[PDB]
Amino acid sequence: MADYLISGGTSYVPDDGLTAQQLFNCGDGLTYNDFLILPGYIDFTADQVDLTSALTKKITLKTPLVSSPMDTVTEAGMAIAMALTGGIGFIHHNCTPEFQANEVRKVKKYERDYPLASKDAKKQLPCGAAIGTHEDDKYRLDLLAQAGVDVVVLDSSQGNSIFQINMIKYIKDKYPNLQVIGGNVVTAAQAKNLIDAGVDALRVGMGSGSICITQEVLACGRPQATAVYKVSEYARRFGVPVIADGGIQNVGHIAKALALGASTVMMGSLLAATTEAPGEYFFSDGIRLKKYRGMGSLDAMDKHDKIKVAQGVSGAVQDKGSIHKFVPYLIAGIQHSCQDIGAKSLTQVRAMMYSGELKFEKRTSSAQVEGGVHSLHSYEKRLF
Amino acid sequence: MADYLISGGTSYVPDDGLTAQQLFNCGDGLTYNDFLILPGYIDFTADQVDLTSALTKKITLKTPLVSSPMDTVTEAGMAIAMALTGGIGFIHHNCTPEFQANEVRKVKKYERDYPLASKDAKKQLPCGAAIGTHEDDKYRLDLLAQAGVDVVVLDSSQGNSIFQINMIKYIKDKYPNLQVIGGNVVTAAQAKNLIDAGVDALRVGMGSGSICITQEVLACGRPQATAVYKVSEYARRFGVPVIADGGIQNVGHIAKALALGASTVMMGSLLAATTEAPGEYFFSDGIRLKKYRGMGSLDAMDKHDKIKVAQGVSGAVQDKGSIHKFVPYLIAGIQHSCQDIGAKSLTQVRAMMYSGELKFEKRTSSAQVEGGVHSLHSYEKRLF
Amino acid sequence: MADYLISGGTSYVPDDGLTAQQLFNCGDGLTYNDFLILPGYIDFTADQVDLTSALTKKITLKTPLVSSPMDTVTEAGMAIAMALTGGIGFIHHNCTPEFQANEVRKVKKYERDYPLASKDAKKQLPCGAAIGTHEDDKYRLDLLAQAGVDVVVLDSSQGNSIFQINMIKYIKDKYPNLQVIGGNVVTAAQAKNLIDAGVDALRVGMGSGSICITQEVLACGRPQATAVYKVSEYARRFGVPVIADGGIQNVGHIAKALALGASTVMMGSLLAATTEAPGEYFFSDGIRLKKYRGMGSLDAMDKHDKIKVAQGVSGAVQDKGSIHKFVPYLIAGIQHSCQDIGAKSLTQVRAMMYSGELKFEKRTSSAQVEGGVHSLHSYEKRLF
Amino acid sequence: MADYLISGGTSYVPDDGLTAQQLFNCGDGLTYNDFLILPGYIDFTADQVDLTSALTKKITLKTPLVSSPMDTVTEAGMAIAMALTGGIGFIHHNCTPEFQANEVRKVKKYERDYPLASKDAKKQLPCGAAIGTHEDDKYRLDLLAQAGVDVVVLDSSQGNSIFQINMIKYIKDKYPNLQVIGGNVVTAAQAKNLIDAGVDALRVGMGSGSICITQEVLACGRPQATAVYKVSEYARRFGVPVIADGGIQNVGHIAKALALGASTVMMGSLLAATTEAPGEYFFSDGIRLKKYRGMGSLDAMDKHDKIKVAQGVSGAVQDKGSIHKFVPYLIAGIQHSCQDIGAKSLTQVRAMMYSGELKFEKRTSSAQVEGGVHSLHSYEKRLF
Ligand SMILES: NC(=O)c1ccc[n+]([C@@H]2O[C@H](COP(=O)([O-])OP(=O)(O)OC[C@H]3O[C@@H](n4cnc5c(N)ncnc54)[C@H](O)[C@@H]3O)[C@@H](O)[C@H]2O)c1
Ligand SMILES: NC(=O)c1ccc[n+]([C@@H]2O[C@H](COP(=O)([O-])OP(=O)(O)OC[C@H]3O[C@@H](n4cnc5c(N)ncnc54)[C@H](O)[C@@H]3O)[C@@H](O)[C@H]2O)c1
Ligand SMILES: NC(=O)c1ccc[n+]([C@@H]2O[C@H](COP(=O)([O-])OP(=O)(O)OC[C@H]3O[C@@H](n4cnc5c(N)ncnc54)[C@H](O)[C@@H]3O)[C@@H](O)[C@H]2O)c1
Ligand SMILES: NC(=O)c1ccc[n+]([C@@H]2O[C@H](COP(=O)([O-])OP(=O)(O)OC[C@H]3O[C@@H](n4cnc5c(N)ncnc54)[C@H](O)[C@@H]3O)[C@@H](O)[C@H]2O)c1
Ligand SMILES: *c1nc2c(ncn2[C@@H]2O[C@H](COP(=O)(O)O)[C@@H](O)[C@H]2O)c(=O)[nH]1
Ligand SMILES: *c1nc2c(ncn2[C@@H]2O[C@H](COP(=O)(O)O)[C@@H](O)[C@H]2O)c(=O)[nH]1
Ligand SMILES: *c1nc2c(ncn2[C@@H]2O[C@H](COP(=O)(O)O)[C@@H](O)[C@H]2O)c(=O)[nH]1
Ligand SMILES: *c1nc2c(ncn2[C@@H]2O[C@H](COP(=O)(O)O)[C@@H](O)[C@H]2O)c(=O)[nH]1
Repeated sequence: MADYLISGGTSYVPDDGLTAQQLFNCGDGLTYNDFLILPGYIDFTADQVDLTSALTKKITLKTPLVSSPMDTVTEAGMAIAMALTGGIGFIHHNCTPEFQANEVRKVKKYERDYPLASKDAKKQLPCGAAIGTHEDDKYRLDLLAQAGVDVVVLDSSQGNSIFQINMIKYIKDKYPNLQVIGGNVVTAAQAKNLIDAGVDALRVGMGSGSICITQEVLACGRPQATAVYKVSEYARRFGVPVIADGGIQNVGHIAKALALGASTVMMGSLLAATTEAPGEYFFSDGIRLKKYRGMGSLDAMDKHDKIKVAQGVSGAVQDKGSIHKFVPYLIAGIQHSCQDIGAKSLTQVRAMMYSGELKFEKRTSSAQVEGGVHSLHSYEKRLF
Repeated sequence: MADYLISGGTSYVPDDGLTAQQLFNCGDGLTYNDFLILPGYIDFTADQVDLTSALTKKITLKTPLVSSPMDTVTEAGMAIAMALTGGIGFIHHNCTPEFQANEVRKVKKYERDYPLASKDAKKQLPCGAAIGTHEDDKYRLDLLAQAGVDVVVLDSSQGNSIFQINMIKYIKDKYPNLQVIGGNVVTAAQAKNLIDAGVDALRVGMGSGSICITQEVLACGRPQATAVYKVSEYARRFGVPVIADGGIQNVGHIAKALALGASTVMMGSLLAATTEAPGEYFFSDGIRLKKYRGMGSLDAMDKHDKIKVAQGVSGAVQDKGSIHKFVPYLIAGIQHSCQDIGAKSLTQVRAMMYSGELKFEKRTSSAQVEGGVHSLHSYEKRLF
Repeated sequence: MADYLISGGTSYVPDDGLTAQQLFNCGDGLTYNDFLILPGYIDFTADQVDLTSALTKKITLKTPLVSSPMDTVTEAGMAIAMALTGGIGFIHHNCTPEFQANEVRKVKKYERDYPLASKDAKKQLPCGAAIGTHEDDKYRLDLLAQAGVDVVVLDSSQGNSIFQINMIKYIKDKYPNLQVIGGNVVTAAQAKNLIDAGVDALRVGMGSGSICITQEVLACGRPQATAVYKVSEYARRFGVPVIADGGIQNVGHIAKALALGASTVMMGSLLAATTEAPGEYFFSDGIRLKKYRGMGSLDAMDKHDKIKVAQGVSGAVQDKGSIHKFVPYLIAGIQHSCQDIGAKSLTQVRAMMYSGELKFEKRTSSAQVEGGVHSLHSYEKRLF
Repeated sequence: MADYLISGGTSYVPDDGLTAQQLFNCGDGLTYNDFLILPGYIDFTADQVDLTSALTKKITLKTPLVSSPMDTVTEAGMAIAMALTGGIGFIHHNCTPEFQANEVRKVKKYERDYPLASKDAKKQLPCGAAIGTHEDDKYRLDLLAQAGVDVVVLDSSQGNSIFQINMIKYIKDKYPNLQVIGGNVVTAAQAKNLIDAGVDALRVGMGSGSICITQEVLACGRPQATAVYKVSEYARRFGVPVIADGGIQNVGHIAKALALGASTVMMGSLLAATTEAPGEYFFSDGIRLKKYRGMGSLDAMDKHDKIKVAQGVSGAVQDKGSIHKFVPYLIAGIQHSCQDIGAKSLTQVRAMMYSGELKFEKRTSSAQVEGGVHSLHSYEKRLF
């Protein structure tokens, strides 16, 4: 009976790799490409992995994927597609309040099989919308609330402000049933103020986005993986989920963001130039392209005698096809990643991470080269 | 559903204190008085604590207490008392083989209520006996095996020898059903050789005993708490329990030895001058005393023209009363200690320790003074 | 204008010594004698130091001193004396509920000048009382509430239990206006559970008391200075004050406990054998003495067939005179200590400590010897 | 009253990121791109940020921007433009003394709206001029003093020399009212000698300039961010401001230099190929360009048989437009950066930095890639 009595089953496991706490205690400003998750023990098949995810304190999704509130990413079409694949879309506010409300209404009234489709308590697709922290945003909010919006995100580069805190309080007084997402934040100190003010989730990231130049221009921000880990670890103490926002370039980045403590992942460029994204396709040197621009680029700010300091750029992204084809690929990828690290659900991934059972490893520059494609004359990379 | 979905229950727990791995990675030669166990969460009562303990790979006891094979500690009387209170005694070999075998026979034929009493498969009290690693010990072993001994301990200060390894192999060939305890060892390197040779448990400790001067004379040994932790951590990988032997002065020391990975605790001085211990009581300045001596003292070695290098001393210990009164006090103490640290069983204490959930703290010299009785003119310390 | 413009006043200050965060990040189990506070800048006189202190979330005292709920320390006489000198006393519960309630009534109805005297909203002296976590303590609590008690302390060695959490909830439901002190705790993990359950203050300390042997017997506890710093730092986040309890031997210890984050300091032995303490004076070899005993000593437990594991001892303490003479000395000492470290109030001491402005230094053993009296043939130590 | 009494307001702030002292204690030779400033708490608008800056002990500017004394950067036109936008220009000395004095006189006699325009006590634009440390520089200094120059910079790659110290003493004897800037220095040891000799400011930087090859040729220099932090921290003790000189490529670099302790920032390439810069525009492959060269390049040294060891290169820089359009953009950028990090003035930025309230983070190579523009097919970067 010694085989059981020494340690209560709870067998010996050789200690290899670093816990997340150790990896991010080193003070290096790590981001996603700087580390790997070590593989675990596999006892099940990839199709059994559950991706149920908390968007806010009270809104639950079938998948962890959400589309960013950007005028080249999310309108009613994108919101409908993401809700049907089991996520959610946030409708941008670079438009008039009535226009934005009409987009919300199209999503709320919408209606080749969608077992994961997100619904509210009335069998309607959920829809989010963005607002600012200026005075006219109160009227915009009233119209959105009337359209039946399910959650609003307070859209700012630096959410730890008197303006955002006042707006949060105004909302939680006038609309007690509305869920509010605050941000963007990258530190626990910012997160504390926003959680004290009553947000139901946090949007995490500053300057990591593909179109962002805030770190270069204003010298302020944080490496994204560290930002996600630190804010998630703080917000977990109060039961507040975090949306990891910016710098997602592939399925591995999604999996890493979730393993570091995020509950949902927001995507910009990775959903741009899909069919459901707004704007028209164009051609340049034989490649199909669609515009994709920062909300702080001059063109986006000139969308309605003083210096305007641009914080984003305006570019183009290559065609990706349909959301209905692309999102299943991401889902299958995340499921395979969970299987490799030995977890039956995203909830269990994060539980293993906080308990120290999940292990990580740094990657030097040579290790990143080794990790990519190398030593070939030519190749084709087809993902699915 | 976020309250569950973020981390799967598995709530936030502030990080305070050191894991055992961290405490013993510091390289300080710590022993028992140098550290404390931090308190945990209490959900049950002390009388519900289960003290079931593995003595060997195949022998299980109701309590973790065993009496040392010393000619001032354990003969048939002590062995019977410890078996009745739920532990075991090891009969010493500073005597003729027929004498030792007769002691074993008295224990095996023995027979105010003993629900914890240790039994074998034939409703008989279990009994251990010590042997050396010289040639005549083979004949001594034959007699002990005929008397029906349940386990033998190979009695040496430094068990990692060709002599002990040969004796272990001889025993495991001639008596395949006999359990063998090897030792004493204080390092993983020694433990590896003995476990490879096929021992069913390890006796841990060198120079920590109350009567021992081996560290002073031969400069060889180890601080006991470190020795127990290191050897237990190695032996756990192969399912081999360890007996922590030497330097136990009180119930806190017992609890610490068990929390560091030991399965059973051996006691010398703490059981000397009990009524069941051999030898007669005497008086010296109005105090009742009984002799207690090291097996490597000159008097013990003169018990059967060359230098004899003594490794122990010969002294006297104050009267303690009956084993039947004293052992219940130790049991109640260990149960209260487990309750304070939040464990329902010794198995769960060790599981918590290896998983990092159990936390520890060092104690400076001022901290040890603060921990003891201080700032009083006089006092009486009555333990139970 | 550079003299101002470079750093906004905020002059250069050479970096010397360790912040508290650094001192307690080292992992050594430090207690009070292991460190010193470095002196600061003096701009005022000692008599201007304000000692206003928070006892609970809603009870404020003129001084930080409280008397322990022990049957050799605090009854109505001690409670009246401590309330008159600007602190508070907690009446012990090693007595019948009616007896305890009568003590509370004597304090509440009491009535050579006391500008610091503690009062409640009705110009009555405040009074605390201790209760246990067993079922009959509910009836004891009802009687105490009727007597008009202002605060109750839940009296346990290990407060992080289902029993204490249930009792706290029962109290906060039946008596919403009663302040409740939970404990004893020594870790942030324990503090989290108790703060979540709704305590208004925390009692900190396990095994540090002069009469305590818990660390020796049960191996569980913590060095007191570390315990105070860690729990205070956690409890500060939720606005919960801590009472530092046990191991206070002099004014320097009081000052250190307050600088480490405690709001009030509890005293046992240091108030025993005062005139107001219960029990009679006796003589032993020409010294005047009074009994002082742990609440977990056998005699205290035999105050009304099973092992009782003692956790305290029973001793005697030398006569100290009157509380009305002794407490002013402690007050003057604390004020001088604050002046030396450059703080106008205890609140400002703790603010400096948390901001890193207050600096500390470790003391080796030789440093502690040098710090005490040395190099003399004889001496008299008269404190005031 | 506990909410105030525990810590005196002075709320809890989660500890995230590194202080500047910690960031530069690591011994890595960091420069600007290696780190970020973490965002703080915003309570005000960007247009309220005050950029008042100390140029010397006694000269104060409305903005922290100064133009470098280089013959492709600063003559009378540039000096007038920078003084009108609230900064200052230093006229180069690669010319005859009478020529340089005539430039100074044009600035001193000069005359939209310029609310920030720098003035002296006589309502005249301030003007600086560079001199060397050779004997003929004494006569050059006499002419400059007669032209009414307000400050002189002693122009050297390595200012910690007997020549520079003698020249400083000569100046402070013959012209007690003239402000003197010494440099360039990169270490506290050099700064000590120059401050002891009586300089009123320090020019910091060696080899970081865009046109500089000193680090490659002579192996001597320092990474610029470390140089600025170290020298600023030393010079602050004596009330001496530092000008951060070299390697400024964008607004984020300016903000970082100021947050590390610099009072003003000097710019070379970033002001070259402006309209006010001397030299003519030319075309090369359809791009408008203007020459920009190091003062230690062969062409600059051949401006008046022996090896000349070049320390700079000679190149061309793309057209930037007018100083009057470009400088407002930098000003607005610096103000937004201060707002993001939560400071109402540059003085407050540095106060937060020295007090440990301002926090920083390192950036790995992957973090720098993530910080830039990525994951796009094409883009346009328009800054304002
Ligand atoms: N790193 C990022 O995540 C990031 C970075 C840059 C821009 N963006 C995006 O670009 C867009 C612009 O964001 P932004 O940060 O400029 O936010 P914003 O437009 O709300 O802020 C503009 C400026 O006005 C101030 N302001 C805000 N509310 C105010 C009020 N009520 N009264 C007075 N002043 C007020 C802000 O503090 C800020 O200085 C947003 O959509 C944002 O999401 C994101
Ligand atoms: N620290 C401790 O735990 C400790 C220390 C000293 C003594 N003791 C006790 O004192 C007693 C003395 O034991 P010991 O350690 O002296 O061991 P031991 O009496 O078996 O050995 C005595 C010496 O003889 C050698 N030897 C052993 N077997 C041999 C063989 N077959 N052929 C040739 N040489 C052989 C040993 O290696 C050793 O040098 C034991 O009861 C022991 O438990 C214990
Ligand atoms: N280090 C210290 O601070 C310290 C140490 C020892 C004793 N003491 C003092 O001595 C006295 C003894 O306190 P104690 O710690 O023994 O606590 P206690 O007397 O309340 O508990 C005795 C035992 O009964 C259990 N128990 C408590 N409430 C229960 C309930 N409702 N149902 C079932 N079981 C319950 C406890 O968990 C504990 O094991 C107290 O006055 C205490 O303050 C203090
Ligand atoms: N890293 C930089 O900041 C940097 C680097 C290289 C060049 N520069 C610039 O290029 C130009 C060249 O400057 P430099 O550093 O060559 O200094 P410099 O021209 O004054 O010195 C040239 C050499 O002559 C020596 N010298 C100087 N004064 C002397 C005296 N009175 N008597 C005898 N010898 C003397 C110097 O020590 C040096 O070895 C300057 O405008 C400088 O600002 C700057
Ligand atoms: C910086 N960041 C900006 C800007 N507009 C939006 N954003 C942020 O980027 C995210 C998208 O990043 P991708 O990497 O493309 O997925 C958005 O969600 C938002 O947080 C901007 O102008 N400057
Ligand atoms: C050193 N150690 C010795 C000797 N004889 C026995 N022992 C060891 O001491 C243990 C008992 O220690 P206590 O602290 O009294 O409980 C024994 O079990 C054995 O391991 C000796 O001569 N020298
Ligand atoms: C251990 N600790 C005990 C016991 N009774 C009370 N206490 C604790 O000691 C404190 C007093 O300590 P001093 O150092 O004398 O001031 C009490 O307040 C309580 O916390 C006991 O039996 N065992
Ligand atoms: C090295 N450094 C040189 C030389 N001439 C001037 N300088 C330095 O460079 C600064 C300008 O740097 P940018 O990065 O263009 O702004 C000047 O202010 C001066 O310190 C040289 O020949 N070699």
